Amino acid sequence: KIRTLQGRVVSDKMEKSIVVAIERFVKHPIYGKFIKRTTKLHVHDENNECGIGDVVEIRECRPLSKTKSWTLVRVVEKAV
Amino acid sequence: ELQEKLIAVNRVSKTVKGGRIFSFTALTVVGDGNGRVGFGYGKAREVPAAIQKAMEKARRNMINVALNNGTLQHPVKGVHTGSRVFMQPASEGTGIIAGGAMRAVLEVAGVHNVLAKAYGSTNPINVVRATIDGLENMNSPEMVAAKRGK
Amino acid sequence: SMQDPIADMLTRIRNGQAANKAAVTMPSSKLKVAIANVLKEEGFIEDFKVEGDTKPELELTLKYFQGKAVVESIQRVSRPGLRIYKRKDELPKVMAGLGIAVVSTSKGVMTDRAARQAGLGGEIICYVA
Amino acid sequence: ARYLGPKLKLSRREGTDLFLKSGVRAIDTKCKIEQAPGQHGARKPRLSDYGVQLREKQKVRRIYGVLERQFRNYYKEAARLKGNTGENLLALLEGRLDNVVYRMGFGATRAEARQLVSHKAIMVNGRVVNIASYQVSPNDVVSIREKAKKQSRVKAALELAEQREKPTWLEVDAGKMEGTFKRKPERSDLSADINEHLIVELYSK
Amino acid sequence: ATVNQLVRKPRARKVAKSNVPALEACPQKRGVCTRVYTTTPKKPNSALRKVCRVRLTNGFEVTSYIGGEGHNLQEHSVILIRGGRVKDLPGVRYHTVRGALDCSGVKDRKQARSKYGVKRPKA
Amino acid sequence: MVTIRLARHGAKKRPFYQVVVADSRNARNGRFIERVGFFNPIASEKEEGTRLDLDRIAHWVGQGATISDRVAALIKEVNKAA
RNA sequence: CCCGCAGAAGAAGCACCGGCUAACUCCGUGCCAGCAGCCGCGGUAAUACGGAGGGUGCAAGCGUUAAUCGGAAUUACUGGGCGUAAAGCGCACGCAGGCGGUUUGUUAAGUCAGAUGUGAAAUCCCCGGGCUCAACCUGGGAACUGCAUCUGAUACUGGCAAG
RNA sequence: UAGCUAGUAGGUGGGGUAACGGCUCACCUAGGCGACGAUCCCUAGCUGGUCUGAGAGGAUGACCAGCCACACUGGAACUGA
Repeated sequence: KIRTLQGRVVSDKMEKSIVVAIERFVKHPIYGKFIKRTTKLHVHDENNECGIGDVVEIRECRPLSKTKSWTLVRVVEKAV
Repeated sequence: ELQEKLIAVNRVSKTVKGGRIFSFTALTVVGDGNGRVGFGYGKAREVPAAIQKAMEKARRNMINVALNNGTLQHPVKGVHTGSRVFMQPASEGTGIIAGGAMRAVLEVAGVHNVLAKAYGSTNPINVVRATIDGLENMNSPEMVAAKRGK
Repeated sequence: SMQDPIADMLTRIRNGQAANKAAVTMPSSKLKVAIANVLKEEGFIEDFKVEGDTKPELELTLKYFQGKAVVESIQRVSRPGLRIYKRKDELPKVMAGLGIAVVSTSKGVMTDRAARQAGLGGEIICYVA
Repeated sequence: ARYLGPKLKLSRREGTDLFLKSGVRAIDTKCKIEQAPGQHGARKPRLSDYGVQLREKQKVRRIYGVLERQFRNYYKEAARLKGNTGENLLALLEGRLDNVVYRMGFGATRAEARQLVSHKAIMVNGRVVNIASYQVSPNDVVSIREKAKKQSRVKAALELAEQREKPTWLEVDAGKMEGTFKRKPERSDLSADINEHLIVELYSK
Repeated sequence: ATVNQLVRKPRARKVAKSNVPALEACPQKRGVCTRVYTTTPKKPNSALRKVCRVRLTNGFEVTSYIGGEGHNLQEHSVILIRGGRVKDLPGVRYHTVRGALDCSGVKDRKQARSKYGVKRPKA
Repeated sequence: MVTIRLARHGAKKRPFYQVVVADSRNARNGRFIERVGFFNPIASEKEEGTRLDLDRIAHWVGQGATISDRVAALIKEVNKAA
């Protein structure tokens, strides 16, 4: 429980690991248009229990592999 | 009792068959310390008469300005034939921070404390007019309040 | 309009006033009417009335104190394509306070005189002047 | 620092009497006020909208003997204060010790005040000061040290002061020959024909 | 101009060439003054002027004008190139300093004496 | 080795010292942790020569901080005075 | 730092003067020597070159070159344009992208308010203070326009649902 | 510069370090990264700050301070908190 970065899983193929893509506004610093900047970030899912395209609630953990430092706490949407 | 200030002058020419006749222009600005401007522009053949004719056409077109207390009510912006002009009221004591053709119009209208700038071509003949455009488009707090509920 | 139903009403107001019309009509909204109250109570316009059920059309009854119009120049600021939001202190002043702005504050749409007294910034709908 | 000055071809250019010399010099009496500063005589001066603020900026600099570096420093620390920038310039030029020792009535011209100051003679708040730029704070009590109380000058130059006007922002007890810069000078009592709103545009380019 | 278009590629800066390429921020440069020209200016001018190829230190060979009230150089004297283009020759855009390195001053020259290598006749 | 040494900051011939809390390994005019009071060696009642904030020094000392040499005198010259 | 002893005794240059820009006269030169940031000067007076006198500006400095920003709204977010001045693809279709009518409900991501931490010190600003003044040093504040967390609002934007 | 990537992305186990981790080894999965600019090339220490600018911005990063990196060029490790 830090901020539990909601995201939409991109690719649940890879073993016990997923790719969650966070989406964010940010006002463009110099032009002022609210641009949409995605934040793709590897997530360790322990059972391959989430399918592509469902919003999950992920958390910071210690590094679990080279470039895999997030695990999810709970899923709040079904893939289809 | 009116103040009067010249702006510029020109060696305007003309090609006739035989020769090349020259003229002189003398745009002028006029007011008093109370927001009146008959900015003037008068042709002749030699400068003293152009200056006099511009004083004369000047002293006429007194299109009334709405001086606040020596400055502008609010940041007017003007334009006339490719010469944009920004004006903004400034603090007391701060002089006329204004360019060339605007220094004279601002001064003679009666203003003392404003800061200005011109952005298109800086041709005096049109800066003097864009400025005065802006200064007729003033809105005093008393007359904006007049045209609706104060 | 097809993508800016509010700059469209502002364009109605300051096209139908160069032509010097008494009243203008347009398809209403909730935000359009929320603006129209702030316009008509700062005296920028006489009075309005919305009417219609399938097509509730807003009609403002434009005002003018001479041949000149009371509304000098309204400016659409928060365009869809560049949304502009201000805080309670960086709220714009219009003609150094003589003219009115319209912002969407958390407690509704109002001027900036009142939303600066209320201590609550908003979303700059348009400059009214 | 002071550069030994242009003498009266100084005041001849500006027209008004810029006091490098004081005595019976007010009337011509070998001054030749505006006959010619030099090569050409009374040549008509076609000064541009620029020349007529250089003229007044160097009327002010050359009343007091300030220079471009000190005058621009005065400009900047007058323009960072609060209020009328021009009256701030004249205020912080009037509070200068070189000036005040003159306005006190001591000496006869601000070159004499600048020399008395530099020669330890004027001593303010009980401790000797020989910087001419010392901004005299209000309620100070300027004096003359014992060694220079009767030196040669202030006994007579003071008598060359009562016929002159009494500056009303400081009081002069000439009988005891110590003064008190009582309060801050204002524009109104600093009765000069100096237009500040030419200088301030000169510097605010 | 559309703010979206500016987002998708930034409003780019305007690049500007330096006027004096062989100096590259060095206010002066030494040279060899490898030989001397006297080529005439364009049509509007006359009075053929004194320019010299220089082998600067950094390998660039350029022409430099030898202005003054008279001339004193040679064909191997080392000179100090300065910058400050001349307006007549088709590209003599360096303007040798007078009286700093082994190039003498000017003769009997009293005014603007610092811009030339002569120094205080007793006076 | 947190220390409560002094850093020399004033101009030439006129040193001004901040009573700083910093570990030993840093150069005296390098990094530090907390700045608790200053010391102006000049005298003749120009101003207060020392203001020192004794409560944070007492905290740090009780936390394992070595109160240094000159500042040790600085402490009690305040307490002896007041 | 203070005090005594001298005597004005040891202490003034540099650029510039045709317009832009404060400040011109005389002579020599005669498209030559030369100048020049630009305009432009020099071919019989030339306030533009060289010299003198005079003035202007700055002053233990003052000029030139180099470099950066400004002026330049001349990359324009603030703050430009595209018929003819440079500039609308030869024309369509269209993925990604960008925008999105209207009412209600919901959320509270954008947004807004407040709060809590943090944003090193010095710099910058303000009221001071100490160096005979100032540069300089220095106390306290302000400021660091940010980030993160929390608690409210819910108009507008987004999501989800119903039209 | 439009494709790059095989210990390369992940998972089992060993092994390894003060410590997690392909950090290394065997094995299996066949992924990961890329138009929201990967890979490649050129230039460059980074910041508080500095100058300039009305300001947004621009240009910089000598001094002073925080972090980093190197110590004739290139490998390695010992000793030790």
